[PDB]
Amino acid sequence: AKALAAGASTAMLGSLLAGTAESPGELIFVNGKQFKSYRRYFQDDVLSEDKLVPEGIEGRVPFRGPLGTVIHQLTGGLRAAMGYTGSATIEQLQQAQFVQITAAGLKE
Amino acid sequence: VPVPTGGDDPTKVAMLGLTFDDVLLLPAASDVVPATADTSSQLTKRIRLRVPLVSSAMDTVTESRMAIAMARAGGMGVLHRNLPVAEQAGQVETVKRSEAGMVTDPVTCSPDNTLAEVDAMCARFRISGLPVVDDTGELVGIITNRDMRFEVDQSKPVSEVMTKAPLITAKEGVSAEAALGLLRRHKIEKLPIVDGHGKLTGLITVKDFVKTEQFPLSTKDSDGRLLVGAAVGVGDDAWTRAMTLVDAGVDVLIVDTAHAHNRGVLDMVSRLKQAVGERVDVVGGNVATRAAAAALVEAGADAVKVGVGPGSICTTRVVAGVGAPQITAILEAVAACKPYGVPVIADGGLQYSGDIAKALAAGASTAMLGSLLAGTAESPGELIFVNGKQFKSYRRYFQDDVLSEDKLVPEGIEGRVPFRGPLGTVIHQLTGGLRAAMGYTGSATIEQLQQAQFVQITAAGLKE
Amino acid sequence: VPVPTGGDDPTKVAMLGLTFDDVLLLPAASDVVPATADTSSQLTKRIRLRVPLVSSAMDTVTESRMAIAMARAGGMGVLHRNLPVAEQAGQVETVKRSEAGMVTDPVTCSPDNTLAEVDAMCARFRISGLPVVDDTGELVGIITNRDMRFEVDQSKPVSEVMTKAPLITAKEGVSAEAALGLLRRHKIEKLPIVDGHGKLTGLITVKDFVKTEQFPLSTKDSDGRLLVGAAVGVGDDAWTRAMTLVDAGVDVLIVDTAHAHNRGVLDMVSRLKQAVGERVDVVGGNVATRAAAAALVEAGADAVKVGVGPGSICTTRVVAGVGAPQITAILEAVAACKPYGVPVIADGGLQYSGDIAKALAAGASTAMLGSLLAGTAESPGELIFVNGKQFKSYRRYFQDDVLSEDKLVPEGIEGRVPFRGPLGTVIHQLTGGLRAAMGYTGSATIEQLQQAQFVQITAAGLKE
Amino acid sequence: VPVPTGGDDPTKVAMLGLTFDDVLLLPAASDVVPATADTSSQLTKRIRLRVPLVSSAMDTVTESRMAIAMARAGGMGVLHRNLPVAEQAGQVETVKRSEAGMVTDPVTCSPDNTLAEVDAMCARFRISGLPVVDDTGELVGIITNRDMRFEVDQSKPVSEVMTKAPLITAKEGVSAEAALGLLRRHKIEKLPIVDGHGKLTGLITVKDFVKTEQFPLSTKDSDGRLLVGAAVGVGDDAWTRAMTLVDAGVDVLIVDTAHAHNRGVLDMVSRLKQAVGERVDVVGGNVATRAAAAALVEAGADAVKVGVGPGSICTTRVVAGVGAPQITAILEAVAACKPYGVPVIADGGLQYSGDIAKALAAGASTAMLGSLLAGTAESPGELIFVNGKQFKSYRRYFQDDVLSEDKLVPEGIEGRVPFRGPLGTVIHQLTGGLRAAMGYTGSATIEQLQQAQFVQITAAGLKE
Ligand SMILES: Nc1nc2c(ncn2[C@@H]2O[C@H](COP(=O)(O)OP(=O)(O)OP(=O)(O)O)[C@@H](O)[C@H]2O)c(=O)[nH]1
Ligand SMILES: Nc1nc2c(ncn2[C@@H]2O[C@H](COP(=O)(O)OP(=O)(O)OP(=O)(O)O)[C@@H](O)[C@H]2O)c(=O)[nH]1
Ligand SMILES: Nc1nc2c(ncn2[C@@H]2O[C@H](COP(=O)(O)OP(=O)(O)OP(=O)(O)O)[C@@H](O)[C@H]2O)c(=O)[nH]1
Ligand SMILES: Nc1ncnc2c1ncn2[C@@H]1O[C@H](COP(=O)(O)OP(=O)(O)OP(=O)(O)O)[C@@H](O)[C@H]1O
Ligand SMILES: Nc1ncnc2c1ncn2[C@@H]1O[C@H](COP(=O)(O)OP(=O)(O)OP(=O)(O)O)[C@@H](O)[C@H]1O
Ligand SMILES: Nc1ncnc2c1ncn2[C@@H]1O[C@H](COP(=O)(O)OP(=O)(O)OP(=O)(O)O)[C@@H](O)[C@H]1O
Ligand SMILES: [Mg+2]
Ligand SMILES: [Mg+2]
Ligand SMILES: [Mg+2]
Ligand SMILES: [Mg+2]
Ligand SMILES: [Mg+2]
Ligand SMILES: [Mg+2]
Repeated sequence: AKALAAGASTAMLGSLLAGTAESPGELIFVNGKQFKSYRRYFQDDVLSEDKLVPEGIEGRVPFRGPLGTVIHQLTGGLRAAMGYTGSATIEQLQQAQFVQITAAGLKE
Repeated sequence: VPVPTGGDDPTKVAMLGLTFDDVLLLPAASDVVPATADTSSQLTKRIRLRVPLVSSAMDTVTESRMAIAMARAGGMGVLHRNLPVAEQAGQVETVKRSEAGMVTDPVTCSPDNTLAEVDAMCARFRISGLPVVDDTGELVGIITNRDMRFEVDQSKPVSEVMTKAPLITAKEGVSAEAALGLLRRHKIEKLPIVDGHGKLTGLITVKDFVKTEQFPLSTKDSDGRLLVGAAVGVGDDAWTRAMTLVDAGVDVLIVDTAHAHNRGVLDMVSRLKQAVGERVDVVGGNVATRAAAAALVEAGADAVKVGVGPGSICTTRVVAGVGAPQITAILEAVAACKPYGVPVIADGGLQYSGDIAKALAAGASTAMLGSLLAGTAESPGELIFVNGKQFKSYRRYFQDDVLSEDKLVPEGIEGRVPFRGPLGTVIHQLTGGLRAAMGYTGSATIEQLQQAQFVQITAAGLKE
Repeated sequence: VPVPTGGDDPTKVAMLGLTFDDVLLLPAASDVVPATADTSSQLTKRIRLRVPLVSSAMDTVTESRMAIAMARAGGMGVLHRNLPVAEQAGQVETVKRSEAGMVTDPVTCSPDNTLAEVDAMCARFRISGLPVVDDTGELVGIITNRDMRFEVDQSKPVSEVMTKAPLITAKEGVSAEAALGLLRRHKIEKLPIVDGHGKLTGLITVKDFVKTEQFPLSTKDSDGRLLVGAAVGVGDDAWTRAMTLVDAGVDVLIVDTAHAHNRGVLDMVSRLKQAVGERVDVVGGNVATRAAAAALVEAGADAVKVGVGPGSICTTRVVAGVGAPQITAILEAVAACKPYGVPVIADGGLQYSGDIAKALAAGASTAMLGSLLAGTAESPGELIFVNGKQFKSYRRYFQDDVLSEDKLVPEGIEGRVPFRGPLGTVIHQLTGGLRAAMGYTGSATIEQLQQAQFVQITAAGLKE
Repeated sequence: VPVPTGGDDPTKVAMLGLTFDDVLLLPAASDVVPATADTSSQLTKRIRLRVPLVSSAMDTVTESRMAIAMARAGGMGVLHRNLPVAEQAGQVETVKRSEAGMVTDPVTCSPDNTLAEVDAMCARFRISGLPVVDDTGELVGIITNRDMRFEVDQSKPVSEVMTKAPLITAKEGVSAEAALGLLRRHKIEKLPIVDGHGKLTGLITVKDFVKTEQFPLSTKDSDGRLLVGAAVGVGDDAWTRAMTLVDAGVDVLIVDTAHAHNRGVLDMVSRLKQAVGERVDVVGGNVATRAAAAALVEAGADAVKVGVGPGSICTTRVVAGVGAPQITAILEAVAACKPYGVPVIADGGLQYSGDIAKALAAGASTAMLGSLLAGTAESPGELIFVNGKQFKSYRRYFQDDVLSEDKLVPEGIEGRVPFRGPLGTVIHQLTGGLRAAMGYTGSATIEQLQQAQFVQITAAGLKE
C-alpha cells in the first residue's frame, strides 16, 4: 500500500512467494512439517542413514501453501488501505499523503 | 527544488508524527500540592467527571460490573456492542438501577406468592426486600431477607411471613433528611413511600446513603443514578439499537467506528443529535486529523474520540499501512475542536500514567483506557487458579469419564489473561501519576495542565 | 533385612519402569530387505491390518475424513465420542458409504423433482448421479452431472434433463468382471443393477474399481467397505450410544476410559460381548498392569489397549502422581494377553517411528498415534494462513465494521496448531522407519519382530 | 518370578549398554613416559600401523589427498565408494604412485613431442621430469622442469630442449645407497635405470629420500609405496568394483555395509577372501554383537569393524529404534574376535582423544575417525573466506550480470563446514592424548593398553 501510494503502479513480490506450492522446488516432510527444497546411484546400502531421511533436507525453505491465499491476504490489506484513504482506484491511492514517524514509533 | 525526502511535492509527506515516547513534560513554576490537585474534567459538553478516565467499549473490558465500578470511582464506562440489542439494553438497565436517591418503581410482590417466587425475584434483581400490595395495589406489608432467613418452610405464602401493616412509611416529597431520620429512629433499612391515597410510589433505603458516603466521587445524574454510555455502529440495526438504549436510560451514545471521516458516520451523528440530542450526548468515533475532527464538530458531536492505529506495531499499521502517532493526532484534533468547546477523548496507545498525563497535556480532556483494565476483577471473564497464580479466562456434556485428564485442569486454561485485582487500585495508581504530573507542571486544574509544554527527546533518551 | 530403598516391605516398590528412551533394538542376523518386509498385524482377534497403525479417539484427531484416510492407508480410525450420538452414528455411516463393491442402497430421485432438488441431494451425499424411479418403483432413467452441467434451467424437471430408459443395466449376481466389461463397452461410469422384475436393487460404478486399484492396502470387510471403529464410555447413555453405532454398521467398539481396572468397565465389556459380539469386536480400555489386562481378557475383550499416564510430564503424573512407563506396561500386559491370543494396542507416548518399532518389539500388535496426526489435512479443524505459514485452527454477527482490525486477521488465530500436510506422507514415513527396524532385526513379519531383544542404555546415552 | 523391568523373559532386555561417557580409565602402576610410549597396532592380521588411526570411507573425508596424508602420518585412509569405479581405481593409483623406492613405470616422452605436450603430461601426473625415448625404444635423454623453465618457445620439440644422452644412469639392481651416491656426485635430482641393453626400466629420484626422511612413520609396502584401502558394497557391481580396485593395487578391501550380520555380506567376504585373499586383506562391515563378529570371523575376515548407531541421537536410533552403545559392542566383538587373532576396528561415536584411548582399552586395535577429519585441508571440498573466517564447502553460466549480488559473495556460502587446517596437527593432538593415557595406565604398548581397567561413573560425573 505504501509503495503504491508513493506513486508506483505495481509491485514485484519475490521472497513472499518463494515457499508457495506453485513456486519451483520439491515438497518434503521433515520433523512433522512441510518444507520446500531446491535439490543415490552409488549408495546401494538398504539400511544406511541416507535411506532414513528425505533427500534435500538441508537448505530447505518453509512451505507456504497455495499462492491464491497469499495473494488474497495481500489484496485484502491493499483494500483496507484504500478504504482508509478514500481511494476508489489505484490512481486515487497514488495521491494519498504520508506522515513521517520517529524511532520511538518503531519501538515495541 | 526537490523535497529533501524526494519528489517535487512538499505536502506528500504531510508532517512528522510524535508519539508518547517522543516527548516529556517540562517542570514549571508550581504552588500545587499533588494531594490537593483537582482532576475533574469534561467528558462531553454537558457531563463533567471527577476522574478524567473512561473504560473502553471492548468485550473484554466493559460490561455492567465494570461500568458500575468506573462510575463509582469517579469516571464512566462505555458498554460494548458485540451482543444483541436486548442484552445491551439490559446491561444499561442494570447499571442505572444499581443505586439511586429513591427507587421510583420498586419490585413489589403479592401476599399469595410463595417464598420461592420472592426469592427468585430477589436473586433476579439482586435485592433484599420487597414491599407487598394487594390485587388492587394497596400497601399491606413488606418482606425482607431477615424474615426469610428464619423461615424453614420454603413453600410458605408471603402473608404468613411479611411484616403486616401499618409499616414505617413516609409520604411523597419527603426530604432525604427526613427519611434518614425515620430510618435511624425506627432501626430499619427500608422505607416505603406512598402518595396521598396510600398507593405505593417509591422506596428509600439506607444503603443508598451508605453508598453515597462510601463513593463520594461517583458520577451521577440529577436522580442520584450512575451515568453510563454505550457504543453503536452505523446502519438501520444501529438506529434501532440506539433507540432501545435511549429507552433503557443511557446517558451517552458513542458512534463507534474505526474510521469516522465517513459520510455515513457523520449522517448517523446528525440523525442522533436531531432525534435524541436534547436528552443524550452523542460522541463521534475515531479520527486522527484536524479535518476529520472539524467534520465531526460540524456534524454536531458532543465529543470527539481520537486514535487510528496509535500503537507502534498494531495490526492496522502492519496490514493496511495506516496510522497516526497519537501526540500529533491529539494536537491536530484539539486545534479543530477547542474553538467550539468540544472535548477530545484520547483513545489508544496508553501504557502508563505518564502517558495519560501527556495525553491530557497535549489537549485531550479524558482518556479511554482499554487494555490496562482488561484483567481486573470487574472486567468480564472468569477467575481461575493455574500453577500457583490467578488468571482470567474467556472460556463436559459427553466427557463423563471421572478420571480423564481434562478433569484435572481448569477449563479455559488456554488464552487466559493475568489477573490484575480490583479496579480501584489501578485507578488509584493512575490518578497518583496524574497528580504528580500536575504538581511538577504547576497545574491546579486539568485546564491548566492542557497549557503545559513538552520537550522532545532523541533516540538516546529511550535507551535503557 | 531392610529394603535398600526404605522400609521392610520388598513389594512396596514393585518394579523398575522402562520408557521408550531407556531401550534400543539390538541388530540380529538378517536376510530381510526393508522393502519386502511384511507389516501386517492383528488389530483384534478377527481383524488384520496391512499397516499396524490406528488413529486415536480424540476430537482433534479422528472424524469421518481421518477414518476414511486411515482405512485407505492400510490402518484404521476410531471415531471420538465428544459429540451427540446422532452425529457419531452419522460419521460411521459416512465412513461405511465411502466405497463398496456395489451400492446396495443407492440414492434415487423422482421425475417430478427439480434440478435444484437433485443437486442438493447430491451435495448432501457427495455423489454425482442418481437413478430415477416412479411412484411404484420402476426404473425410468438415470441423471448424472454431465446432464445437469449442460442444462442451465434449474427449474427443469428431472424428466426433461434425465437420460430416459432403456438404460445400460445388469441383473443381480453379475460378476464384477462382467459389470466392468459392460461399463467399459458402453463408455459410461454408472451401472444400475435390477432384480428379475426390473426393480432397482443396486449400483456399480467404475470409481470403486479405480479406488481399489489406487488404494491396494485398504482395510475392508467382505462387502468391500472400509472398516471403522468408535469409542464409547460406561453407563446407560453409553449403552444406547453403542447400540446406535452397531446399527449404523460399526466394526469395532472401544470401551474408552482412563482406568479400565474397574468393575463397571469390565461389566460393560462383558455386556457388549454378549449382546453384539457375533457382529462387532469389543476392545477394552486403558490398562497398565498384568492384573488389569488379565481382568479384561477374563471379561471377553477382543483387544487390550495399554497406557496410563505414559508421558514424562503428563498431567496424570503431575496432578495425581500416577503413571506407568510404557515399555514395562506393554511387557506386563503382553504377559497377561499373549497366552490367550488377545492383541495388545499401545496407546500413548510415541514421538518417533523408532518408538513404534520399540512398542511392537515389546509385544504390542498395533500402535495408536494421536498427536502425530493432530495437524494433518484430514484431521478436524480449518486451514488458515498466518505470517506466511499454514496452521490448523479449531475456531461476526455484531461486528459490522468493515475497517476494524478483526477484519484484517483470520479467525482462530489464537492457539493455532501447526499444519502437517496429507496423512499419507506421515504414514509412509512411519512405515519406512518400521521397515528399517525390521530389516535391522531380521524380522520378516511383525510376529517375528515381537521376538526381538533390547539393550538398556544409561543416561549418558541420551546426552547430545 | 516376574523380571524387575517387566514380563517373564529374563533375556528380553539382553544387557546394559555402556557408552564412552559411562567409563573412565583407572590409573595403574607405571614406568611409562608418554614420549617413549609405543602406539603401533595391527590394522589387519598382516598390516601393522605406526599410529592406530584410519580415516573413514566418507565422501567428505577420504579421497587421494587424505589417503596420502594419513599413510604419511602413520595411519591409513579408506577411499569412499560414492563414485564411479574408474574414478575410485584412479584414486587408488594416485595414492600408490605418490612415492616409491623406485618408479617402475616412469612417464617417458619422445623427441618429437612439443614442450606443451610434455608439460601437459607433467600436469597430468603431477611430476617434474620425463626421460625421453625414440621410436625404437632407446633412451636418448631427459627433460626436467629446469630445462623447460629457461625456454621461451613453447612450440619447440623436446629434442631441441632435452639434455641429450649419454645421461647419468645406472643398471638394474643398483642399491639405494649407490643411487644416492651417484645423485650426490653429479648434483642432479633424477637417475634413469636401464637394463643390460640400455632399455629404461626405472627412475630413482632424491625426492623419495627426502620424503622418507621427512615422514619417518609412513605406512608402506615392500616396494616403499604408501598403503591405501577402499570400500565396496555387495552385489555384482560391487564384485566388478573390487576386481578393478585390486588391479589398481589396493592393499585392503572393506566390505562396507550398515548391517554386516547378513548372508549376502558374509558371502561377499568369503568370495573376496577366496579370489584375492593371497594379496589383499578383506575387512568385514559393521557389527555390534558377539554373534555377528563370530560370523564375520568364520567367513574369513581379516578384521572386524564395530559400530551400529553408536551416537546418542543418531538417525538410526531416532528413526529405526536400533542401536548399540559402543563400549559394550567393542567388548562383545573382542570377546568373539581375540581368540582367532582378528583385530577389531572401532568406528563411530568418537568425539575426543580420550574416547580413542577408551575404545582401544576396551579391546579394539584401531579407531576410524570420520567427522574429526572432515574440515581438514586434505579433506575434500573447497576453501572459502566468509565473514573473516575460513570454511570448507562442497560446491554462473547464465548469471552474466557483473554487478549482481551473487557476484559479491562466494559460491558455496550455504551449508559450509568449518576449516580445521592441516591433518598432521589434528593427528598429533590425538596421539598426544593417547600417549598421556598410556602413561597414566602404565601401558608400554597398545596390547598392554588393551588390558587396562575401567571405572563406571554416574550421571553426577557428567554434570559440568
Ligand atoms: N430493595 C430494592 N432495592 C433496589 C431496587 N432497585 C434498586 N435498588 C437498590 O438496591 C440496593 C440494595 O438494596 P437492598 O438489597 O434492599 O439493601 P438493604 O437490605 O437496604 O441493605 P444491606 O442489608 O446493608 O445490604 C440499594 O442501593 C437500592 O437503591 C428495588 O426495586 N428494590
Ligand atoms: N452415485 C452414487 N455413488 C454412491 C452412492 N453411495 C455411495 N456412493 C459412492 O460414491 C462414489 C462416487 O460415485 P459418483 O459420485 O457417482 O462418481 P462417478 O461419477 O461414478 O465417478 P467419477 O466421475 O470418476 O468421479 C462411489 O465410489 C460410490 O461407491 C450413491 O447413492 N450414489
Ligand atoms: N618424475 C616422475 N616422478 C614420479 C613418477 N611416479 C612417481 N613419481 C614420484 O613423484 C615425485 C616427484 O618427483 P619429481 O616431480 O621428479 O621431483 P624432483 O624434481 O625430483 O624434486 P624436487 O625438485 O625436490 O621437488 C617423486 O617422489 C617420485 O617418486 C613418474 O613417472 N615420474
Ligand atoms: N419499613 C418497614 N417497616 C416495618 N418493618 C419493616 C420495614 N422494613 C423492614 N421491616 C422488617 O424489619 C425487620 C428488619 O429487616 P431489615 O430490612 O431492616 O433488614 P434485612 O435487610 O432483612 O437484614 P440484614 O441486612 O441483616 O440481612 C424484618 O423483619 C423486616 O420484615
Ligand atoms: N447406465 C447408463 N446407461 C446409459 N446411459 C447412462 C448410464 N449412466 C449414465 N448414462 C449417461 O451417460 C452420460 C455420462 O454420464 P456418467 O455418469 O458416465 O458421467 P458424469 O459423471 O456425468 O461425467 P464426469 O465424470 O465427466 O463429470 C450421461 O448423459 C448419463 O445420463
Ligand atoms: N641423469 C641426468 N643426466 C644428465 N643430466 C641430467 C640428469 N638428470 C637431470 N639432468 C639435467 O640437470 C638439470 C637439473 O635438473 P634436475 O632434475 O636436477 O632439477 P629440476 O627438477 O629440473 O629443478 P628444480 O627442482 O631446481 O626446479 C636439467 O638441465 C636436467 O636436464
Ligand atoms: Mg439487608
Ligand atoms: Mg444489613
Ligand atoms: Mg462423475
Ligand atoms: Mg469421470
Ligand atoms: Mg626438481
Ligand atoms: Mg629441486
